Amino acid sequence: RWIARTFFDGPEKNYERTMAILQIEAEKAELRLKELEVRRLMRARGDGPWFHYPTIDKELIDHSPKAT
Amino acid sequence: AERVAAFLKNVWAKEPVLVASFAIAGLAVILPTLSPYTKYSLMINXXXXXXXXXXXXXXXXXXXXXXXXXXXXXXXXXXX
Repeated sequence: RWIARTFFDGPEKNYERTMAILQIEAEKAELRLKELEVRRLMRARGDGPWFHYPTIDKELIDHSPKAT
Repeated sequence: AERVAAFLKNVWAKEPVLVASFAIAGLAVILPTLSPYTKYSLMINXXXXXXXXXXXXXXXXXXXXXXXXXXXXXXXXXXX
């Protein structure tokens, strides 16, 4: 009982805790698997703003020339 | 003067062609900015049409008329 105080965390700790660490771990694992799933799609088809190659130009010239 | 009067007459005595290399080239840079005559040369340069003229379709527009002589458009008349 003396060893339980100021030397031990207790059974309440690491049961309420660790599950909190697992809750962050579950979020870290699912989003990393989602990142592997998103990059597998975004690289194959140019749909989103990920792995997009730069284009030539947006605007260059529109004025009237001396063309035929 | 310490070098204005001293290091000028020495340059005339020792290689005076070097005086011409700095003075004439110096006047080539300073004078174009000072003279109020460069504005006229830019006016005629833009006025000279190398390419064919283009007609714009007008729908309520000012400062534009027919191809005949009329008080419209730019048409530079700087010194005839």
